[PDB]
Amino acid sequence: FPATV
Amino acid sequence: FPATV
Amino acid sequence: GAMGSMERASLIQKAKLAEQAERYEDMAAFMKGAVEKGEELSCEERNLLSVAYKNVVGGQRAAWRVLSSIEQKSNEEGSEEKGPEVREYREKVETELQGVCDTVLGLLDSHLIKEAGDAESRVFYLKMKGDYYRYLAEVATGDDKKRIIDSARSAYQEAMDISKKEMPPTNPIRLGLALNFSVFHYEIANSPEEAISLAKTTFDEAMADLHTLSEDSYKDSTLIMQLLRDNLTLWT
Amino acid sequence: GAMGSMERASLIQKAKLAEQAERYEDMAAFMKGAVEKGEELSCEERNLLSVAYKNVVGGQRAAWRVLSSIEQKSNEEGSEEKGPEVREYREKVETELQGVCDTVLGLLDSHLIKEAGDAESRVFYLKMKGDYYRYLAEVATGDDKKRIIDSARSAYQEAMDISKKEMPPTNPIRLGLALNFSVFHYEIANSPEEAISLAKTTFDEAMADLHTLSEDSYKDSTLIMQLLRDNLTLWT
Ligand SMILES: *CC(=O)NCC1CCN(C(=O)C2(Nc3ccc(Cl)cc3)CCC(F)(F)CC2)CC1
Ligand SMILES: *CC(=O)NCC1CCN(C(=O)C2(Nc3ccc(Cl)cc3)CCC(F)(F)CC2)CC1
Ligand SMILES: [Mg+2]
Ligand SMILES: [Mg+2]
Ligand SMILES: [Mg+2]
Ligand SMILES: [Mg+2]
Ligand SMILES: [Mg+2]
Ligand SMILES: [Mg+2]
Repeated sequence: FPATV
Repeated sequence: FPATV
Repeated sequence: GAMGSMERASLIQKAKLAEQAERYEDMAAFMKGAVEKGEELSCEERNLLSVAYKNVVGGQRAAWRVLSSIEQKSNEEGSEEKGPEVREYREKVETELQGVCDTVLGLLDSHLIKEAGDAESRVFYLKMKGDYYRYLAEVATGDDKKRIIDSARSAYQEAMDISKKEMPPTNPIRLGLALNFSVFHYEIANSPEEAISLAKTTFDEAMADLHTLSEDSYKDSTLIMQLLRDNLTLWT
Repeated sequence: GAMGSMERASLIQKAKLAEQAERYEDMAAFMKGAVEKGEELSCEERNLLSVAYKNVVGGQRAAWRVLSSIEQKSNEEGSEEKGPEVREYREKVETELQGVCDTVLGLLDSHLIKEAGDAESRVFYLKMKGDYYRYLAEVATGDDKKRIIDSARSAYQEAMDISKKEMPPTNPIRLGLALNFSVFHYEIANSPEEAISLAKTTFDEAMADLHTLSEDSYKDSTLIMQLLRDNLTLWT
């Protein structure tokens, strides 16, 4: 899963 | 801390 | 609300303790109480709010994905019928997730966003609004799925417009917003090209502004730039 | 109870799903519902029950220790007064922990232990009784602390007596009981010599019986033997 902040 | 199961 | 009798400062103190104890549900409840005092939030307090709910919903999303995968496998050819339990439990987790999202969206709507006039606060809250509509979109399957997706898009877009006018390209909030909006494009809006273009342009424009920064600001900006690069590597 | 309307088999199915999703609070609630159906538990079901509550109370104990350490630091010379919040929040976590312990002890008392006639089930439940009184003892400071400690000791001792009569020295339940009772001696009863003697004798008697075991039983027994050795290394 892609990076989010 | 010591091992417990 | 159960936190109505506790001092604002005590709720903030306890949110910090809850974070140290990795008690994110408690952290979120404390911060909800603090927001409901009605005063605007400082930067640090906005961070506590976001960290708390990110961690609560993050755990719910991970659980939902596990359950959804089991459910999908159950609907494959040759899979033995095991009754309604997998769907029921996925639905239970889903409903709890939607509840948390609705709670956060409710705090933003009543009345954090409307009182947020500085770019840094308003962008931060609008990013959160996009994020929690995105989480709703991840689990949406019905009549409103398009409207939920559009709500996320609209919140992100307003945040992007303010960020580009008011913040430098290295600002961590601007960077984090762009990171997440890019993920929205890739994962929710079926727009991988838009996702990749946004991540690349954001990275490159930040790179060009690093020279203006102190060592500590450089560290903050480059950490999020690396997340942009990580996603680009995943997607290309 | 909220699980009263759900089938026993569905509760067990959902406990297994909750475990896969790392939703241990849900897992524990499902298993409580299953116990309250009134039927005895199979081995697998006893394991689900224990895993669920071990994980819930384990997280509460870790949080309590973080908070207790902060509280102790606040009571040191030269520490600035920060008000009642640290004590209050430690108390909140403590009360929730005690509640979980009381719930487990209640299931054991009504009516798991009394219906458990086979050595493997009765020892398993008595070990759990010792464990949850031990967790109560970890946070006890009042008039009843001695009685709580003695309740843990008594439950462990009855389990040990049955285990030694009825189970081989490599049996994993016998081993796990001895591991935990040894920790009780070291951490709760201020009896490090008893702790060390128990761990050593248990290890050595198991070693001597490994020759009787299949490969799979050998693997199970030696894993817990290594935990005994790990504790002995910590304590010597
Ligand atoms: C009040 C305010 O301006 N907050 C922005 C901070 C938040 C923390 N931060 C970060 O770089 C990390 N988190 C983050 C969260 C949200 C947004 Cl919009 C950007 C950045 C800190 C934790 C992390 F995991 F390393 C990700 C970045 C600085 C900006
Ligand atoms: C029904 C029954 O007989 N259960 C005993 C099993 C439990 C699992 N097991 C183990 O060796 C581990 N857990 C454990 C738990 C409680 C007791 Cl009394 C002994 C052992 C499996 C997980 C672990 F983390 F690796 C520790 C040992 C076999 C015996
Ligand atoms: Mg006040
Ligand atoms: Mg639903
Ligand atoms: Mg654009
Ligand atoms: Mg029935
Ligand atoms: Mg107390
Ligand atoms: Mg003895």
